[PDB]
Amino acid sequence: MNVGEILRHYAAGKRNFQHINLQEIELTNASLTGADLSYANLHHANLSRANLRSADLRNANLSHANLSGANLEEANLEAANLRGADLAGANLSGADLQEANLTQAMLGKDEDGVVYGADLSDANLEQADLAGAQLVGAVLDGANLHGANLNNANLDNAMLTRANLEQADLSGARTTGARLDDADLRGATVDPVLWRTASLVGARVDVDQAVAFAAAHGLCL
Amino acid sequence: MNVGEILRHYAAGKRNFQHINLQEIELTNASLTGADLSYANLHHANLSRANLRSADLRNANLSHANLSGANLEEANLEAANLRGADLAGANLSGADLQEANLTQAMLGKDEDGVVYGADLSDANLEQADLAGAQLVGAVLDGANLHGANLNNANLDNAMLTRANLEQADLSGARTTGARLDDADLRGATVDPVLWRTASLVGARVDVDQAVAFAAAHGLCL
Repeated sequence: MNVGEILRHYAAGKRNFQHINLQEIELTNASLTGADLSYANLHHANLSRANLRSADLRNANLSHANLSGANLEEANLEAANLRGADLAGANLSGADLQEANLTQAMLGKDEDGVVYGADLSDANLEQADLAGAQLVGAVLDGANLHGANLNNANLDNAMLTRANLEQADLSGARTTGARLDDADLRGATVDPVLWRTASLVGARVDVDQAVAFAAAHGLCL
Repeated sequence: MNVGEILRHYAAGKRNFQHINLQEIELTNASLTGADLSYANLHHANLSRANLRSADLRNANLSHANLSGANLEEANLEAANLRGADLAGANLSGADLQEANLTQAMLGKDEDGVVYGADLSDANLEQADLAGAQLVGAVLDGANLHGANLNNANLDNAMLTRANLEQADLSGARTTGARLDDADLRGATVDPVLWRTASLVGARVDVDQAVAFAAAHGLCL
């Protein structure tokens, strides 16, 4: 569908656009709140600064899409393909992102020196795949990351306060300056470096993990 | 016995003086190496800078004695009464001090600002009573403190590297700047502050203790 047709359809009050193929489209600053776009094809699309509050995008293809500064509050993105997408500074507060594919995604940019961290406060990321994602300065306060895959992700200066990290895999993840106060870490897989880098006041941990903390500050068993 | 008699007896080669009453005597800079003084009464005596290398003083009464800078290398002081004795700067390297009473003793003075720490390297202090002793800047590298009582003792800036502290009671002990690298702490009773003050590289610890270390750096279980 082209831009003229779909703006007419939205303006007329139509909201069900599920499975629609919209690959490579240019829609900077567009506003399409409450839209049903489940299973839609949006590969390599430009959606910089768009307002998509309360959209349904479950299982949608968003690979290498530009979403810099976009609004997605309380959106359904369960199992959505976001591999390599540029989400620097975007607002995803309270969104459902369980099982979502976020491998290599840009969720916190420091490219020019300055931090453009994405907002993920209170988001559902149960079992989400974030392997290799860049989250420099991102804010994830209170998010549910039960079982999430964070292999080799960049979490430098990221805020994870009060976040549920139970069973999350952080092997190889960069955590220099990460802020994990009150986070639930029970059962998460981590490197010892984490214990020496992250702020961990109130962090809820396993016994295994507390011993690794001790060992990371030089204690020998 | 008076000073003239006993210097004559030592000079003639006599060495067995066990149980002798020598209370309040003035013997500064005296040299009486290899002497048998087991069970002797030496309450409130002045022995500043004396050489007593390899003496047997088991069970001797040395309460409030001045022993500042004295030499006691490889001496037997098992169960000796040293309550309130002034041992600032003394050399007790390799001495047997098991079961000894060291309550309130001065083993490291900072009275005028400057540290006069006593030397206890490789000493046997199994089950010794050190409650309330002042050990500012003392050096106890490799000492055996299995089961020693250290209640409310001052260990500020003291070196306890590679020391055996198994089953020692450190409740209330001041440990600011203490150096415990490689020390065997398994089974010792400690306050959480210790974990935030002492240097603990290689320190051998219980699981209980490693969790207290974690908890002392703010982790919540």
